[PDB]
Amino acid sequence: MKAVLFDIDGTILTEEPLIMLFLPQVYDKLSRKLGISKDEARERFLSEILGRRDSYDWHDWNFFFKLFDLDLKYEELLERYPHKLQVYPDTIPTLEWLRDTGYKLGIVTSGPKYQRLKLKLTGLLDYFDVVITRDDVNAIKPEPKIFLYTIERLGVEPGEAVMVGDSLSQDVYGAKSVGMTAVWINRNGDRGYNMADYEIRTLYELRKILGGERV
Ligand SMILES: [Mg+2]
Repeated sequence: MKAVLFDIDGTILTEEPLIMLFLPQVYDKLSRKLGISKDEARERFLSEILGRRDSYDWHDWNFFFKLFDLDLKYEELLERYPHKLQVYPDTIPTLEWLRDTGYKLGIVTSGPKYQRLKLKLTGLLDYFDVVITRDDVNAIKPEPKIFLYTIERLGVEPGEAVMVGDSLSQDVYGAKSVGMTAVWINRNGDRGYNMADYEIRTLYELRKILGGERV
């Protein structure tokens, strides 16, 4: 192997604490705006998200803010509350080890350009040789172009790359479809459907999968 590619959300960090902080503010603003209760605003907001799953737009918080004409920008929430982005303890030792060993490191994410800001705010950005978001290729995983553009920029072949992520449909199916090795990270005891090449609970497990040999 010559390169390891990473998903962001649920893989190297989680934005769930930020979500828990801003969702009540969304429900408040939605309630004010539409003349409905906060509980009904919650229903409408979450319903719209559910209705958009498996689509391009599902991946962008700003899409949902804009859809309801709310006075919120996800970039501003990120800048204001960066401590609500939680980096998993297994992330930095693994990136350090991979970088030192000579592996090229990439990001492949279906989220929009603010995904790069998330990496900067969590001190993760500089580990990666290339970072590709939905907004860079106008596509989402598992579309082949988002994977292929990333490895093109890294200068490696698909068979020389490993993809690591927490989505069976985006990450595992997407990576395998273009000839990469696919690792599924399963932090919460979910069902794997017998798909990925490897299934791990933390990124520390990549050491025993890849071996210690320098690239
Ligand atoms: Mg993910």
